[PDB]
Amino acid sequence: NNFYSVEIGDSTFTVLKRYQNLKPIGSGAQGIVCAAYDAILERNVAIKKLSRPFQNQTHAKRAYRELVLMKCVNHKNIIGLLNVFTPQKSLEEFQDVYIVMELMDANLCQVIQMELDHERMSYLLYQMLCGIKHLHSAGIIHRDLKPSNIVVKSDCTLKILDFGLARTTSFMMTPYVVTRYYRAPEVILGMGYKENVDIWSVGCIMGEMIKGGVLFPGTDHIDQWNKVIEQLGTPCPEFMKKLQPTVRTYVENRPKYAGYSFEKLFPDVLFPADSEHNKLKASQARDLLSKMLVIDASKRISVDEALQHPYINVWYDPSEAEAPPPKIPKQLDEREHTIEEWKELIYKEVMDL
Ligand SMILES: *[C@H]1[C@H](C(=O)Nc2cccc(C(=O)Nc3ccc(Nc4nccc(-c5cccnc5)n4)c(C)c3)c2)C(=O)CC[C@]1(C)C(=O)OC
Repeated sequence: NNFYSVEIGDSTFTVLKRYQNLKPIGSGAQGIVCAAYDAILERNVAIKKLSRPFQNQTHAKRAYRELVLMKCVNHKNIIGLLNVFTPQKSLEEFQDVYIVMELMDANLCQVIQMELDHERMSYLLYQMLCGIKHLHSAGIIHRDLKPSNIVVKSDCTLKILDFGLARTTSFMMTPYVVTRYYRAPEVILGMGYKENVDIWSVGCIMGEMIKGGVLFPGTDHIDQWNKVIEQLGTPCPEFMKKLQPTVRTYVENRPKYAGYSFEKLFPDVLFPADSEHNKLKASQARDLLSKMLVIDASKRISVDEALQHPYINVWYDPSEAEAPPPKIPKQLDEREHTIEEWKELIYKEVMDL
């Protein structure tokens, strides 16, 4: 009726007539989405087709949370929901959901390819830190931040696609993707997490921008773990006492590394060179890299203190940082229910807007 279906993008896509010229922009990140032009609002918009959201229990939990969270999150550095629609008119035959949001030119991974400058790099990192603070403002910790979860436009405006792994494993189900490269020590040691875990992830991304490759490439679960202490250093005794016994020895049992200093791990040579100012802000980069790339969680730099760091404080505007916190309605965002009950609630979620 008011919907038309397109067969390109390797699947039948049924959209409102407002969106036309559907062009596939899908990739390795969770889900396959395409690009289209929304005539009514005169803006190009990316649309995602969620296949079988209630197919299984874990599918619904990830589809349900992101749907309620992106609906009620209002931030420049977090992607937002413009319109939500489903072609089916029946809950009984309800099958698929489509998500539309502001289209962006590329992901962080692509921008990492092009080596950048201090002024642009600081702005990219600054935006990520304000997004985390807004999420931590509502009590949300992502624990899955990665260069493929982060999208940017050509004016270097940064947005975050995923809302995290929620509450919890390095062997997740089909909707999730493990992506262990940018994970913290606590995520791999099962010791527990607080809000400073995300600081670790941006540290690996910032180092990846400078170095040009993944800082800690691990073949398996703990090859990453060996990679971390190989360069940063062996954790000092106070940290090793508090881990649970079964892996506490294993941390102690493996070969000890003194570790490399950040000075030669991140040398000034690749940084911008003939400048002093870039060389000085290279000193501003390494000092903060020191404060976030510490395996000990409790004395890690926080995002609030990271946001007021001289490297990042230059862009400090309270609009992005000291924003009003988001409230989530889903009070039981801590629970699971029936597959059929899962299907009905997301159906009610999509249909009231
Ligand atoms: C990074 C890198 C890599 O392979 N990445 C890569 C390579 C080629 C093309 C792309 C790409 O398509 N990028 C891209 C284009 C357009 C958009 N636009 C956009 N806007 C809003 C929302 C979305 C969206 C929403 C949900 C799902 N997908 C997209 N898109 C975007 C976001 C991106 C990307 C490598 O060489 C190594 C592998 C990396 C890490 C990678 O990307 O792995 C998949």
